[PDB]
Amino acid sequence: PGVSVRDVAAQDFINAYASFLQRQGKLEVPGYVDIVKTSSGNEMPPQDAEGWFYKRAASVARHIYMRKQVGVGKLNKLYGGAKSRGVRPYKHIDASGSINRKVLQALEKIGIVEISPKGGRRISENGQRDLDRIAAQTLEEDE
Amino acid sequence: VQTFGKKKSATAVAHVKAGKGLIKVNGSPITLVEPEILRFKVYEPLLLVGLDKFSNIDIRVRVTGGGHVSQVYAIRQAIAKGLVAYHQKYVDEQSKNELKKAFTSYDRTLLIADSRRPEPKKFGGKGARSRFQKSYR
Amino acid sequence: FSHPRRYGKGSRQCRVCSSHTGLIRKYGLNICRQCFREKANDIGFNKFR
Amino acid sequence: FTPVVLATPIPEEVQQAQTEIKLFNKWSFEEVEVKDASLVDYVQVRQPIFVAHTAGRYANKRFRKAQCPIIERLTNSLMMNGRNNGKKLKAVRIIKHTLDIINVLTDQNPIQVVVDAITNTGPREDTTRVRQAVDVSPLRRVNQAIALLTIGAREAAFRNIKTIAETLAEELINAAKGSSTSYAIKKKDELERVAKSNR
Amino acid sequence: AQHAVILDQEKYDRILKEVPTYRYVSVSVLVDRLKIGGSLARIALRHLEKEGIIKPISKHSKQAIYTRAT
Amino acid sequence: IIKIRITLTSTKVKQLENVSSNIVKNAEQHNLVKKGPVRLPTKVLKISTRKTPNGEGSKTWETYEMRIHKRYIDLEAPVQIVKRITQITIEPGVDVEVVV
Amino acid sequence: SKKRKLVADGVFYAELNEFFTRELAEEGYSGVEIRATRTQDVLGENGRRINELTLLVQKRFKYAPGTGLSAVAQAESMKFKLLNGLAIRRAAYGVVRYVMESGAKGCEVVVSGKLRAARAKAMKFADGFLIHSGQPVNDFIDTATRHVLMRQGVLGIKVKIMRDPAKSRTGPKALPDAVTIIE
Amino acid sequence: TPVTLAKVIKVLGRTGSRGGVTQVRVEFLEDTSRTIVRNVKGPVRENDILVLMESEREARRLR
Amino acid sequence: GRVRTKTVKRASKALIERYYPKLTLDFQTNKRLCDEIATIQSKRLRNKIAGYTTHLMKRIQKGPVRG
Amino acid sequence: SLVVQEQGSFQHILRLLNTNVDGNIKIVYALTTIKGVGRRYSNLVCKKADVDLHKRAGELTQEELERIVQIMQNPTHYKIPAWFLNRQNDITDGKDYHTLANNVESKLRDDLERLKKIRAHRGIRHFWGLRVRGQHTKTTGRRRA
RNA sequence: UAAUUGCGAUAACGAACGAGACCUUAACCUACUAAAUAGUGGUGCUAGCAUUUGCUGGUUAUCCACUUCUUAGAGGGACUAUCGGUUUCAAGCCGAUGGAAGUUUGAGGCAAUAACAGGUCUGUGAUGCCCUUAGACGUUCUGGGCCGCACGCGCGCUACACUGACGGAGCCAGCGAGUCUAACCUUGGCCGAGAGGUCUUGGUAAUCUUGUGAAACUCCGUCGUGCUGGGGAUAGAGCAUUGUAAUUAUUGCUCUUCAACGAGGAAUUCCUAGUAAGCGCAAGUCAUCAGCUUGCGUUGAUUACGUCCCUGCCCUUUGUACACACC
Ligand SMILES: [Zn+2]
Repeated sequence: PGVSVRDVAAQDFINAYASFLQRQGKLEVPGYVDIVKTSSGNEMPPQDAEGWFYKRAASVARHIYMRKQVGVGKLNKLYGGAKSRGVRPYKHIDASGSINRKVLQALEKIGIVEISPKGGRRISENGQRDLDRIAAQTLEEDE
Repeated sequence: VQTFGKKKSATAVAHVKAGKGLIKVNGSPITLVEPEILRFKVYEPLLLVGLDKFSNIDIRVRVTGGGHVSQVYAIRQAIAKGLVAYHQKYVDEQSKNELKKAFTSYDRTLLIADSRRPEPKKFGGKGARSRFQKSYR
Repeated sequence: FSHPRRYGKGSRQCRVCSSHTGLIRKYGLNICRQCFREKANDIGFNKFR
Repeated sequence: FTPVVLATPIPEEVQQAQTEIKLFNKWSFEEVEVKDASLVDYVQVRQPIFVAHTAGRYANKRFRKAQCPIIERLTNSLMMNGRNNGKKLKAVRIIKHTLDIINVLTDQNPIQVVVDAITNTGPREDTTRVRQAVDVSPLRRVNQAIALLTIGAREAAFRNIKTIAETLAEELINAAKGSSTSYAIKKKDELERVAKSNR
Repeated sequence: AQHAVILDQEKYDRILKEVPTYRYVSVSVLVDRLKIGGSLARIALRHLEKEGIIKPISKHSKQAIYTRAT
Repeated sequence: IIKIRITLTSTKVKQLENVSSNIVKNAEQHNLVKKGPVRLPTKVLKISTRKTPNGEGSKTWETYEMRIHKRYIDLEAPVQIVKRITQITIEPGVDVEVVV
Repeated sequence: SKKRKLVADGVFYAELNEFFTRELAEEGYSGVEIRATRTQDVLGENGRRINELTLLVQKRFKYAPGTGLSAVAQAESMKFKLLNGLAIRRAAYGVVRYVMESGAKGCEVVVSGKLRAARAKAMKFADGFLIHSGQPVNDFIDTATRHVLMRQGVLGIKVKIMRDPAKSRTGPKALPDAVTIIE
Repeated sequence: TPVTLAKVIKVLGRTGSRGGVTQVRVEFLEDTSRTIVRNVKGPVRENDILVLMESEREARRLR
Repeated sequence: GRVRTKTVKRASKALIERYYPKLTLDFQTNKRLCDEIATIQSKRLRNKIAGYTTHLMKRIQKGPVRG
Repeated sequence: SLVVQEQGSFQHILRLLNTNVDGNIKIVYALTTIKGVGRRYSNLVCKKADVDLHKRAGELTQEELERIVQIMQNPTHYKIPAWFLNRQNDITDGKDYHTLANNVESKLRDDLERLKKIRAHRGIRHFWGLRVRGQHTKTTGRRRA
């Protein structure tokens, strides 16, 4: 009864949309799996090779639907964490630009995302439709 | 009608209107504010007076300015004060009074904004009151 | 004759004492930290807190 | 009992709370009576509390700290070590997990058992270097019980399989049941060892 | 590592005769009562929470809260 | 009649207000239409420095502050009223800028 | 910009103050408005000095050609008195008494340095009422620090005046603590 | 361990070289017509109850 | 702390010595009367003077005081 | 996770690539035990071989272990990035290697000896046994026992 | 009492500077003034879901009004207010209530009569005397040096691990800084794994970076209790920018060894509530580099609400052959 992606907040929505992208079969993977750290400030790449890219795509789609158009730099800032710089104090280090750029380009290629006249990219009509359907299915499957 | 609430620096502005029992926090329902331990801290300004006790009021709040628990405190204060204002202006002054009594009998800075502000940090030492260390001898 | 000094303390100095140390390159001052403290209130910098 | 409903989806797990006797989210609060008459008004059960996060003014005056809920006293005591400084959310998660562990192992009204353990671990007499045997105020008894429980939990969860929640919960069980195999009770016994030799 | 790394079939009857003698089961309890090492204890308790006599109390992570069937 | 925006910046609050408030009456005496005076937040130019010219004594830092305050108004007036309102405002110490 | 623009205006004010104090000392300078103890040599020989100063200031600042009670004033006058020759203690006493009879509510002159070779002492002359310090010192006090360069050594002279709060004519007209009632 | 509970009826003042111990007159709940002075380190207010192993050992001021 | 100075106490005495048939034991009326008959040039000092005069008048109902 | 009785397919401490491997640790961190191979390199090579990451070298396979050895000794050919290896343009060849054996230490010794024999500042500091990477011995690394 | 703050006692009375008072700031103000350089609601530009219409919702020249949220001007409020008790008689203090806040409301700026052989001539085109002065101790250029290592000391970051590490995953700040004589903060696309470069674009600034999409932290999994997967100390190989110049690692990046550290002796520093501590942010130095400092904010305790045991200083008394005053 009038459900959006703002009725599953943080974990079940991601576990639902990543699984949906897995079942969809469309890969959109540029080959970065098992080769990249997902940021310059980490120590090791994600544990499971199958799933991290799809979860990245799920996160960026959900973020760009919950808020307005946002850019590769904004996603890099959001996904960049701290870094053990040695014996120096920890520091915020931005993520790998290429991975976020390629995830957004993959979303554009699928067509769920369009550009904005001011800069950045916003979720498309079909993208928002798919995300709302995913939310409704998540509510109807696991409360 | 409209109220605001703060704990340290986060301000939450809540609009309460005649609607159908819809209480939002940032677009998500009150079940998913997700501090994952203060999900009952946010429930408190509604569970206190009554189980639901309100299916005719709609509260939409938007919070920014502080941290996670600061914004939780800000929203739980703002929605309670919005409820107080709504009863003050429309429902009844008596009803406002008995719900203020319950709010003050469970007072958690729910109605009065906390005045604890970070004190300015002075030269010669990290922190406002702690000073650097000297051994000299 | 003269090697380039387009950067650094050979490039910048206090417009008053010509000191390369204590220079305040903030807000467009380009003036030393000691000349600043001496002739500060004449610039508009007051002591309030 | 009269399950009122509003528009937004919310479970009855919170909606069943205060129509009956006021209670915690999982554990009975009204069936809690301190086993002594000295520490009364130094614990802060009855009133009951929704969760141990009453972030209020409690250090302005001398005895305005004593009116803090005993669960939040426990959380604030776990709030130490510098590495665990801050992280009140973490500390309250451990405290909730300990409450669940006390429920599962010898439930015994877990908050009532915790207040009984604190009363039993409050050192009744100490010594001051003048060494003279002096008596302990009930506030000091409560504070030392909380601090000893926390430090024992820390020094037991150090270098072991058991997690901090599990070890603090088990130690609280020993303290409540009255065994001298617990670190807090053993330190209380050390403090009480100078009772005749320094009197 | 030092005991019961992956096998846990030297005493393979202890995968069933474990409910009694203690009302609580956890990742630490598995390492403590000479039964399971921590290299697979989480999934060994996952199996028992999926089907068995222990029922979980929450969606706990980094910890476990299980109680026997009433 | 043309539309203009008048901007006042200063450090002296007394003269800044003495100008921004007579502008309102100068407009009303000719019965003009204007958006109210807006106060863009005062910005402090606080800068910390070391008191002594050397390295002796306890580490004591003193800050100097320059508070800059500045307002803006929208007005609609002919060229004659525009030149009049920009000519009366020659108060020494407040910077006044008129854009069209 | 705006912050940079007004900072530039402030340093330009400091430049004007320093240059005018150094150059127009012989005319008895007090502060840039310009203000001199006598307003007649400001015009001089029907504008010659001021025209020369305008030309110099234009050349420096890249400008278009066509676009008694003061603490600093008395400090520089007494500097001139010491430099051209007068007893130092007598000069300080004369300055303080002159400021005192000129209506000022309090004066203090401190002279430090090598009067005669020693370990350099500080000789003071304080008369009337003085408050130091607080906010009211910025409110009503005029202070000046001056360096006297004689043939031997340098003397530091600090002159402080507590101007009469009654004859203020701007801002508060009495003391912050002054409480007076009528009956 | 003998157990007897009493209630403070008079706080005298601070005590000791460092000022950490405190003399308090305490009246026993049982046989209330008897007030003895005790040394306590933690804060004590009125109508508060102390527990003491020994009954009659008059703790005097600690200089 | 919360102790009053001479410039407040003696001024309050000077007001009350000639304005007893005057401002009552109410702090608001006392402070407004301070604005009325006293050219006190600070809100802080005005409030302090009003409070101390209020205390003096309140304690005068329990017996005359010195001075 | 599964029926792992493995009466005959469980391995204790084994032998692999000139270094004993502890059989009670997983494949990544047990391959990290060999001098020359670390955590992330082992993770990348194991995910390239597409073996299960959640099992240990004791029960993983017996032939894919030699496969992992082969891909480690031939990194550039068997799906490994050139930037992901420790040695490009070794001293004289310009092609990229990665010594994963009991030879990376030997390569380091040879680098040190040639850098010393070429009579460089780094070489003479290395011969003197002091810090060479600009580190300060005034107060730090003093005893070095 | 923070106070020579005040009460009181009293050959004193009445006073003055300093302290207070003053000002700055951080708290509040459903009160006034005004806001597409800020924010909120009613209408068309609203695509999704649900279809009796309701939730998120873009539309920055898309109209209207408003100022509750933000801003800043006049002003208001707190003055310890009321009530009990303690109070020499009072200054004050203690509890509760109200309060926006009751430890000077929190924190600072200013801060006297004076003294130091305290530091600075290595800031000053501040300066007495001397030196130097054309093989210069003036200026300037080339290289090093301040970094150096048998050793000792101090302020610090990382640290020694399951309240943890690693991955995703949730996305929350505040002080501010920024180029019109031009290369500053950089948004959005492009390339690159990364560093970094590329097309521009916005900002002379509440407009743009910037909502600083920060960390700490929450959630979910693995790691299993090990010198290990904490630590990246230690060196090598390669990858670029800053820099006319990275050799005597500026710095960042990927890989490679995971070394000491397994809780620290006698000792010893800072500190009483938004303070300790943990965490990060901005600014000064900057052509580039923080572990430094100056401000800022997020999470937010324990103990006590005092004493002279030590340490430091003040006062008083007291001795003096000191008065250049114990050098
Ligand atoms: Zn200078």
